[PDB]
Amino acid sequence: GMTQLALIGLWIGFIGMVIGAVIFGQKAVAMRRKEGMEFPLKSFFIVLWAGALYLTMILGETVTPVQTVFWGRYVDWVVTTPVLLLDLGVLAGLRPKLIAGVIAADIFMILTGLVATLEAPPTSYLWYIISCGAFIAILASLLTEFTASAARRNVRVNNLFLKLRNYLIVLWICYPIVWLLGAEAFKIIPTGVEVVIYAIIDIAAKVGFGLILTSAAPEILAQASN
Amino acid sequence: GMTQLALIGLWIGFIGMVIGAVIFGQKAVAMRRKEGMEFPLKSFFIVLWAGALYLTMILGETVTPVQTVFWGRYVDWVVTTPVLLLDLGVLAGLRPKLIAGVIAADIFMILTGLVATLEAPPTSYLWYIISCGAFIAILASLLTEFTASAARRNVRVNNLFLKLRNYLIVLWICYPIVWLLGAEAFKIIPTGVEVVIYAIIDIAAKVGFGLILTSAAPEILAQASN
Amino acid sequence: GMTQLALIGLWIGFIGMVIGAVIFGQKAVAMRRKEGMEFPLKSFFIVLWAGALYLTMILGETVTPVQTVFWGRYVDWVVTTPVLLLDLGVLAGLRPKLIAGVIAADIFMILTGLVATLEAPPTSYLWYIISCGAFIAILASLLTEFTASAARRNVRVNNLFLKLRNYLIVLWICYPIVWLLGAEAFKIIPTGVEVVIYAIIDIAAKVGFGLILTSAAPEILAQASN
Ligand SMILES: *C/C=C(C)/C=C/C=C(C)/C=C/C1=C(C)CCCC1(C)C
Ligand SMILES: *C/C=C(C)/C=C/C=C(C)/C=C/C1=C(C)CCCC1(C)C
Ligand SMILES: *C/C=C(C)/C=C/C=C(C)/C=C/C1=C(C)CCCC1(C)C
Ligand SMILES: CCCCCCCCCCCCCCCC
Ligand SMILES: CCCCCCCCCCCCCCCC
Ligand SMILES: CCCCCCCCCCCCCCCC
Ligand SMILES: CCCCCCCCCCCCCCCC
Ligand SMILES: CCCCCCCCCCCCCCCC
Ligand SMILES: CCCCCCCCCCCCCCCC
Ligand SMILES: CCCCCCCCCCCCCCCC
Ligand SMILES: CCCCCCCCCCCCCCCC
Ligand SMILES: CCCCCCCCCCCCCCCC
Ligand SMILES: CCCCCCCCCCCCCC
Ligand SMILES: CCCCCCCCCCCCCC
Ligand SMILES: CCCCCCCCCCCCCC
Ligand SMILES: CCCCCCCCCCCC
Ligand SMILES: CCCCCCCCCCCC
Ligand SMILES: CCCCCCCCCCCC
Ligand SMILES: CCCCCCCCCCCC
Ligand SMILES: CCCCCCCCCCCC
Ligand SMILES: CCCCCCCCCCCC
Ligand SMILES: CCCCCCCCCC
Ligand SMILES: CCCCCCCCCC
Ligand SMILES: CCCCCCCCCC
Ligand SMILES: CCCCCCCCCC
Ligand SMILES: CCCCCCCC
Ligand SMILES: CCCCCCCC
Ligand SMILES: CCCCCCCC
Ligand SMILES: CCCCCCCC
Ligand SMILES: CCCCCCCC
Ligand SMILES: CCCCCCCC
Ligand SMILES: CCCCCCCC
Ligand SMILES: CCCCCCCC
Ligand SMILES: CCCCCCCC
Ligand SMILES: CCCCCCCC
Ligand SMILES: CCCCCCCC
Ligand SMILES: CCCCCCCC
Ligand SMILES: CCCCCCCC
Ligand SMILES: CCCCCCCC
Ligand SMILES: CCCCCCCC
Ligand SMILES: CCCCCCCC
Ligand SMILES: CCCCCCCC
Ligand SMILES: CCCCCCCC
Ligand SMILES: CCCCCCCC
Ligand SMILES: CCCCCC
Ligand SMILES: CCCCCC
Ligand SMILES: CCCCCC
Ligand SMILES: CCCCCC
Ligand SMILES: CCCCCC
Ligand SMILES: CCCCCC
Ligand SMILES: CCCCCC
Ligand SMILES: CCCCCC
Ligand SMILES: CCCCCC
Ligand SMILES: CCCCCC
Ligand SMILES: CCCCCC
Ligand SMILES: CCCCCC
Ligand SMILES: CCCCCC
Ligand SMILES: CCCCCC
Ligand SMILES: CCCCCC
Ligand SMILES: CCCCCC
Ligand SMILES: CCCCCC
Ligand SMILES: CCCCCC
Ligand SMILES: CCCCCC
Ligand SMILES: CCCCCC
Ligand SMILES: [Mg+2]
Ligand SMILES: [Mg+2]
Ligand SMILES: [Mg+2]
Repeated sequence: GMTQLALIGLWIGFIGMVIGAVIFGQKAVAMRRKEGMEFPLKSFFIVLWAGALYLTMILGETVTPVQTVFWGRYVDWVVTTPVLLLDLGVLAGLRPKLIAGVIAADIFMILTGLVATLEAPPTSYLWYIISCGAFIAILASLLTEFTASAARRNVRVNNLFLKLRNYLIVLWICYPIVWLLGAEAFKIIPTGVEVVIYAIIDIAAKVGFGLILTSAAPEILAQASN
Repeated sequence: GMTQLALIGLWIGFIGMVIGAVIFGQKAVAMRRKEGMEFPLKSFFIVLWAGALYLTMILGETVTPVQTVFWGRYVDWVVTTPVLLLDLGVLAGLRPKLIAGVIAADIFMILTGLVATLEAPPTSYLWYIISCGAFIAILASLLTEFTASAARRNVRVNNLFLKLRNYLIVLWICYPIVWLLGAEAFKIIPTGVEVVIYAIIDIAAKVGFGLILTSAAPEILAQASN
Repeated sequence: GMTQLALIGLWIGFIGMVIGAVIFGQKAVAMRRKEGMEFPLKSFFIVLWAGALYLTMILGETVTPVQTVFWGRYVDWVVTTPVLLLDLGVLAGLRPKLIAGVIAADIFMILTGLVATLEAPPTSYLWYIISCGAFIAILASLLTEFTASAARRNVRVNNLFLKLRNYLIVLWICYPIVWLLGAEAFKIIPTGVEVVIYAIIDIAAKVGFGLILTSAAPEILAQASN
C-alpha cells in the first residue's frame, strides 16, 4: 500500500544498517578481550535493531494504511536513541544517574513524537511541540553537563566527545524539521521522499556516528571506557 | 464518549501535574550542581509522565469505549509507581537488589490491575486479588527492610523516610479501595466521580509526596542521596 | 476455541509454576537475612511471571484464534529468559556490561520469535532464522565468556555454573526444535501436544533449574552472590 519511492527508501535504510552491522560486528570481534569493546558492541546493537525494524516495514508488519503510517520507525528510535546517548555519556564520563535522566527525556521525546504522528491536526501539533520541548532539554544537557564532564577527562577523550556531540546534534535536529515539512504538518515533502530522507539521516546518525566512534585510536576507546 | 464529570476529573489531574512540573522543575534547576538534585529531578519526571498521560486521556487517545475504559492511567502508574518506590529506597539506603525486587513486585501489581480492569466479572476479581497480594508484599517490604535500613541512617534522614513512608502507604491504600467501589466491582462510585477521586489522590500521591520530599533541608537531601 | 489437550497442557504449566513459586518463595523467606538470597528470589520471580502468563492463557486473555496463537508465552519468555541468563551471569561472575549484551541478544531472540509466530510462511521462516542467529550468539557467549569467567572462581561455584550451564543449554535448544515441528510451522506435532511439550520443558527450565540452583549449599550461593 506504500509508494514505490517509499519502498526504495526502506531498502536504503535496511541495506545501510546491514552494512553497518557487518562493519561493527567485525570491529567488535577485533576488539574482543580489549578495553573499549563496549563501543563497537553498542554500535552493532544499534544498527541491528534499526535494521530489524526497517525489515518489519519492508514486510508491511509495522506500517499501517489509514496515507501509510510508518510506526515501526518509532519502535526503532525508542530503543536506539537511548543507546546513542549512552555512548556519549560513557565518553563524557557522565554520572549514571544523569545519563538515566537524559535517557528518560529521550524516551519521552520519541513516544510523544509517536503520539504526534498518530494524531490529527491540530492535536498532532500539540504533541510535536511537547516532544520538541523534551528535545531542547536533551540538547541543553548535551551542551552543558555532558560537555562539562568531558572537559575534565583527557584531551583526546574530550576531543572525541566533542566531535561526536556536534555530529549527533546536527543530525538529530534534522528529524523534527523533516517531520514538520512532511505529511504530518506542512505537506511540503511528499511521503515517499520523506521515507528516503529519514533513511539517509538514519544511516548517517547510526552508521556514520558509529564509524567515527569506533575508528578512534584503541587507546582512546580504552581510557574512555574507564 | 466519557461523561462531563469524568472530563472535569481529567483536567483536575492534568493541571495538578502541570503545576507540580513547574515546582519540581524549578527545584531541580535550583539544585543544578548539588548533591540531592536527584530527588527534585525524579519528582519532576513523575509528574511529567503523569501529566502527559492525563493529557492523552483528555484527548481520548488512551481511553476506550467497550462503559469507558481509562487504560491510560495504567501506562501512567506502571512508570511512576516504581520511581516513587525508588525515591523511598534511596532515602532508606536500601541495597539496590532489594529495590529491584520491590520494583518488580510493583510492576506486577500494576499490570495485574490492568488485566483486572480489562476483564469481566468474576475473572476481574481474581486478578484484583492477585494484584492485592503483590501490594501487601510491597507494604510489608516498606514496613520491614526499608524501615530497618532507614533506622541505620542519621536521625534527620530516618525521620524524612518515615514521614514519606507513612504518607505513601496511606495514599496508595486508597487506590484498590476506590477500584473495588467503582465500576469495576461493586458499582457504588459512579464512573465520573471515580475519575475525579483518582485525580485528587494522584495529585496528593505525586505532587504532595514530591513537595514533602523536595522541601526537606538541602543538607538532608545531600546526605540521603549518598 | 482451544482444544481440550491444549487446556490440559496450560494447566500443567500453571500448576508447575505455582508449585515452584511456593518452594522458591518459602526458600527466599527462609534466606531473608543471608547472602545468596538473590538466587531463590530471582527463581521465585521467574516462576511467578510464568505462572501468571500461564493463567492468562488458561483464561483466553493472551490467546487469539486466527488456528490459535498462544502469544502470551512470548510475554512470559521476554521477561523470564533474561532473568535466567542473569542467574548464570551472577554465578559466573561475569562483568555487568557483558551480561547486558547477552540479555539484549536474548530479548531480540524472543521478539523476533514472536514476529515469526505472528507471520505467515514463508516470511515466518525468515524471522525464525534471524531468531536462531541470536540464539547461536547467546550459546557461544555461554560457552566462552561465561565459562572463562566461571573457571576463575572457586571450584564449587564453578562446578555449579557448569551443571546449570549444560542443563540450560540442552533445554533451551528444545524450544526452536518444537517450534519448527509444531503448529507455528510445519505441523508435525499437533497443537495440543505442542502445548503439553512446552509446559514440560518450561517446568524443567524454570522449576528444575531453580531447584538445582537453590539446592546448592548456602555457602556456595553465598560466595557466588559475592
Ligand atoms: C537512529 C535514529 C535517530 C537518531 C532518530 C532521532 C529522532 C529524533 C531526534 C526525533 C525528533 C522529533 C521531535 C523533536 C519532535 C517530534 C517529531 C520527532 C519524533 C521526529
Ligand atoms: C501516581 C499513582 C499511584 C501512586 C498509583 C498507585 C496505584 C495502586 C497502589 C494500585 C493498586 C491496585 C491494587 C492493589 C489492586 C488492583 C487495582 C489497583 C491497580 C488499583
Ligand atoms: C522459561 C522459558 C524459556 C527458557 C524459553 C526459551 C525459549 C527459547 C530459547 C526460544 C527460541 C526460539 C528460537 C531460537 C527461534 C524462534 C523460535 C523460538 C522463539 C522458540
Ligand atoms: C524496491 C527495491 C529498492 C532497492 C534499493 C536498493 C538500495 C541501494 C543501496 C543503497 C545502500 C546505501 C548503503 C550506505 C552504506 C553506508
Ligand atoms: C551507565 C549506566 C546508565 C544506565 C541508564 C539507566 C536507564 C534509565 C532509563 C529508565 C527511564 C524509564 C523511562 C520510561 C518511560 C518514560
Ligand atoms: C529522492 C529525494 C532524495 C532525497 C535526498 C535526501 C538527502 C538528505 C540529507 C540530509 C542530511 C544528510 C546527512 C549526511 C551527513 C554525512
Ligand atoms: C538503586 C537503583 C535500583 C534500580 C533497580 C532497577 C530494577 C529494574 C526493575 C526490573 C524488573 C523488571 C520486571 C519487568 C516485568 C514486566
Ligand atoms: C491476598 C490478597 C487479599 C486481597 C483482599 C481481598 C479483598 C476482597 C476483594 C474480593 C473481590 C469481590 C468482588 C466484588 C463483587 C461485586
Ligand atoms: C524482598 C523484596 C521483594 C519483596 C516482594 C516479593 C514479591 C511478592 C509478589 C507476590 C505476588 C503474589 C500474588 C498472588 C497472591 C494471591
Ligand atoms: C510521620 C508520619 C507523618 C506523615 C503521615 C501522613 C498521613 C497521610 C495523610 C493523608 C490523608 C488521606 C486520608 C485518607 C484516609 C482514608
Ligand atoms: C478512600 C476513598 C475516599 C473516597 C471519598 C469520596 C467521597 C465521595 C464519594 C461519594 C460517591 C457517591 C455518589 C452518589 C451518586 C451515586
Ligand atoms: C547485573 C547486570 C544487569 C544488567 C541488566 C541490563 C539489561 C539491559 C537490557 C538492554 C535492553 C535491550 C532491549 C532491546 C529491545 C528492547
Ligand atoms: C547481520 C549480522 C552481521 C553479523 C556480523 C558480521 C561480523 C563479520 C565478522 C568478520 C570477522 C573478520 C575477522 C578478520
Ligand atoms: C478546555 C477546558 C480547560 C479549562 C481548564 C483550564 C484551567 C485554567 C488554566 C490554568 C493554567 C495552569 C497554570 C500552570
Ligand atoms: C488439570 C491438569 C492436571 C494437573 C497436573 C499437575 C501438574 C504437576 C506439575 C509437576 C510439578 C513439577 C515440579 C518439579
Ligand atoms: C513551530 C511549528 C508548530 C507546529 C505548527 C504546524 C502547522 C502546520 C500547518 C499545516 C498547513 C497545511
Ligand atoms: C462530584 C465530585 C466528587 C468529589 C470527590 C472528592 C474526592 C476527595 C477524595 C479524597 C481522598 C484522599
Ligand atoms: C486544579 C488542582 C490544582 C492542584 C495543584 C496541587 C498543588 C499542591 C498539591 C498538594 C497535594 C496535597
Ligand atoms: C493463584 C490463583 C488461583 C488460581 C485460580 C485459577 C482460576 C481458573 C479459572 C478457570 C475458569 C475458565
Ligand atoms: C552476545 C552479543 C552478540 C549478539 C549478536 C546478535 C546476532 C543477531 C544475528 C541476526 C541473524 C542474522
Ligand atoms: C545463522 C542463522 C542460523 C539459522 C539456523 C537455521 C534454522 C533452520 C532453518 C529452517 C527453516 C525452514
Ligand atoms: C493548560 C491551559 C489550558 C488552556 C485551554 C486551551 C483550550 C484550547 C482547546 C480548543
Ligand atoms: C498492612 C500490610 C501488611 C503488613 C505486614 C508487615 C507488618 C510488619 C510491621 C513491622
Ligand atoms: C534487568 C532484569 C531483566 C528483566 C528483563 C525484562 C525485559 C522486558 C522486555 C520487554
Ligand atoms: C495428558 C498429558 C500428560 C503428559 C505427560 C507428562 C509427563 C511426560 C514427562 C516426559
Ligand atoms: C536502552 C534501551 C531503552 C529501551 C526503552 C524502551 C521504552 C519503550
Ligand atoms: C485540540 C488541541 C488544541 C491544542 C492547540 C494545538 C496547537 C498548539
Ligand atoms: C524534559 C522537559 C520536557 C518539557 C515538555 C514540555 C515542553 C512544552
Ligand atoms: C539548543 C539548546 C540551547 C542550550 C544551550 C545551553 C548553553 C550552551
Ligand atoms: C542512495 C545511497 C544512500 C547512501 C546514504 C549515505 C549516508 C551518509
Ligand atoms: C471541559 C471541562 C474543563 C474542567 C476544568 C477543570 C478545572 C481544573
Ligand atoms: C464546566 C466547568 C465546571 C468546572 C468545575 C471545576 C471544579 C474544580
Ligand atoms: C540525578 C538523578 C536523575 C534520576 C532521574 C531518573 C528518572 C527516571
Ligand atoms: C516545566 C513545565 C512542564 C509542563 C508539563 C507539560 C506536560 C506534558
Ligand atoms: C495545552 C493542553 C490543550 C488541551 C486541549 C484539549 C482540547 C480537547
Ligand atoms: C480496551 C483497550 C485495551 C488497551 C489497553 C492496552 C494498554 C497496554
Ligand atoms: C523504572 C520505571 C520503568 C518501568 C516501566 C515498566 C513498563 C513495563
Ligand atoms: C532482583 C531482580 C528481580 C527482577 C526479576 C523481574 C521478573 C518479574
Ligand atoms: C472464571 C474465573 C472465575 C474466578 C473468580 C474468582 C473470584 C475470587
Ligand atoms: C502482517 C502480519 C504479521 C504481523 C506481525 C506484527 C509484528 C509486530
Ligand atoms: C517475501 C518474504 C520472503 C522471505 C523468504 C523466506 C526465507 C526462508
Ligand atoms: C551448540 C550445542 C552445544 C551443546 C554443548 C553443551 C554440552 C551439553
Ligand atoms: C552434559 C550434561 C547435560 C545434562 C542436562 C540435560 C537435562 C535434560
Ligand atoms: C544450535 C541450535 C540452533 C537452533 C536450530 C534449530 C534446529 C531446527
Ligand atoms: C541482505 C539483503 C537481502 C537482499 C535480498 C534481495
Ligand atoms: C534478508 C532479507 C530478505 C527479505 C526479502 C524481502
Ligand atoms: C497505527 C497503529 C500503530 C500503533 C503503534 C503502537
Ligand atoms: C502510550 C504512550 C504515551 C506517551 C506519552 C508521554
Ligand atoms: C496511543 C496514542 C494513540 C493516538 C491515536 C489518535
Ligand atoms: C519548547 C517548545 C519548542 C517549540 C519549537 C517548535
Ligand atoms: C522547554 C524545556 C527546556 C529545558 C532546558 C533545560
Ligand atoms: C535516492 C537519493 C540518493 C541521495 C544520495 C545521498
Ligand atoms: C501485558 C500482559 C501482562 C500480564 C500480567 C500478568
Ligand atoms: C490482557 C487482556 C485481558 C482482556 C480480557 C477481556
Ligand atoms: C467537580 C468536582 C470538584 C472536586 C474538587 C475537590
Ligand atoms: C481539587 C485539588 C486536589 C488537590 C489535592 C489535595
Ligand atoms: C501535602 C503537601 C505537603 C507539603 C509540605 C511542604
Ligand atoms: C487428564 C489430566 C492429565 C494430567 C496429566 C498430569
Ligand atoms: C555493551 C552492549 C550493551 C548493549 C546495549 C543495548
Ligand atoms: C525485533 C524486530 C521486532 C521488534 C518489534 C516487535
Ligand atoms: C550454537 C553454536 C555455538 C558455538 C560454540 C562456540
Ligand atoms: C548438567 C545438569 C545435570 C542434570 C541435573 C538433573
Ligand atoms: C522441516 C520439516 C518439513 C516437514 C514437511 C512436511
Ligand atoms: C509434568 C512433568 C514435569 C517435568 C519436570 C521436569
Ligand atoms: Mg499523522
Ligand atoms: Mg473492567
Ligand atoms: Mg504462527
